[PDB]
Amino acid sequence: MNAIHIGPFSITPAARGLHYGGLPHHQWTLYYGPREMAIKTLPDSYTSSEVRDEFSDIIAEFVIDARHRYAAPPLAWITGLLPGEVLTHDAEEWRPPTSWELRHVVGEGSFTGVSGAAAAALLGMSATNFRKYTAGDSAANRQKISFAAWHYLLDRLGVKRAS
Amino acid sequence: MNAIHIGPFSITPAARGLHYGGLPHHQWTLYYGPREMAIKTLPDSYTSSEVRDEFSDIIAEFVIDARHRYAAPPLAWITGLLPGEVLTHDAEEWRPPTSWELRHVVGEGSFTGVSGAAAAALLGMSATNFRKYTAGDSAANRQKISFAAWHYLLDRLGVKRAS
Repeated sequence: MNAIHIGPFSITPAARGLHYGGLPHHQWTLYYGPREMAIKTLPDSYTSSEVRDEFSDIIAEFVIDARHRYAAPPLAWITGLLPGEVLTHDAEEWRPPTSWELRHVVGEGSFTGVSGAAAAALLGMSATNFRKYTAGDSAANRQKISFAAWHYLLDRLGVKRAS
Repeated sequence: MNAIHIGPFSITPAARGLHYGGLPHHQWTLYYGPREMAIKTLPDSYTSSEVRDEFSDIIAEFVIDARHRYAAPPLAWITGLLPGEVLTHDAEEWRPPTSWELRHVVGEGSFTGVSGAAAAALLGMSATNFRKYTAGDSAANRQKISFAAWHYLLDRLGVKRAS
């Protein structure tokens, strides 16, 4: 496979390839989480960066539509895509973000463009310690960001004021 | 002794008492950290709350003078009393606040009036865990608040915007 992950978006190749014009091909699907966004059949000689370029315009259109739909700090529209329980200031009913929810706001392909190391620096923590927030393959056994650090990070990123 | 601590202020009794009007007396000194603020000789039958009431007006005058001198969030003037290294957003040159600096902003006698348990709730942590930030008698071996939690707390208290 070797799926391509661009923030909260993913591009996945089909299990079984195809053949077109005497060359191997593959059907790639672009998803926003579970939501199927687009499909394109592309040659096998394509680098992953070439596939990312192929789907970048659909991603940018997603961003434009979300900016208009969820119109405050400059990136407040991102809060329209996050569940209320990760945004609430009631710590008793708050829950930490999932990896996908975090990748909405951290990562070069995130909607903020801020890398993991830069976000770690914004929180005063090492990049290796911040990497744990998206590490592993177990949601339940994955390091969770703290309430205070999450809301502080959302303030520093211009997504939601801590107020 | 049994000194009285009111946020960053302390009232200390003299080692050797005195006698006035056939009754035991003690000379109490009110300090703001190391700064001697006032002296009053008061009877031994005074409760600690009575001594606190005796010095409360001088404390309130301190607050008025600081509010005027360090005039933004409503309690921004408190930042005039805190060293720059605990206020800086450069995590590489930041240092955590001391217990005294923390008691500027947390505690019923602090300049915010917000209790330790309420501040803990503002940070999403238990009161017992927050108590560790002012526990013990060793500055070096005292639990330190994190960069993100400290700046988030200062934002939630109305002392300094996280921006």
